[PDB]
Amino acid sequence: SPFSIFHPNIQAAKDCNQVRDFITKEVDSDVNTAEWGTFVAVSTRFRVYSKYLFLTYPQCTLEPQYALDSLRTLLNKYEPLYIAAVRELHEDGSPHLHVLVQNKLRASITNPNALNLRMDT
DNA sequence: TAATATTAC
Ligand SMILES: [Mn+2]
Repeated sequence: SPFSIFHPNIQAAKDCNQVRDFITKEVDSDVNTAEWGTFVAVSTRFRVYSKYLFLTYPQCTLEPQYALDSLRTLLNKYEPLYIAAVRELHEDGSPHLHVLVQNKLRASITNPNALNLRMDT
């Protein structure tokens, strides 16, 4: 529906490598992927406190590139280093997004709606 | 976890 607000599941990513593999798992992920930055080689009430975020926007028609661009700005204070946003389909064929964000600084997310996004149509 | 939802290492 027009001008829907999209709320993500926000998690601190436990293993960025596994998350990136997981969100690029589909054979056609290449044309459904937006990327920015350089991948960080990581060394091994609501609150998330991490440099590494794994976001899932269910039932979400946002273009990966525009989700990425807007998350870069919403997370700007934490100095994003790498973002990958990928569209996949639910079983019923409707789209959703997954995003991996790697920041320089640890983000303290206490508002669960902080990464909500509205689509411009 | 909240708070979208069946998608989420
Ligand atoms: Mn998926």
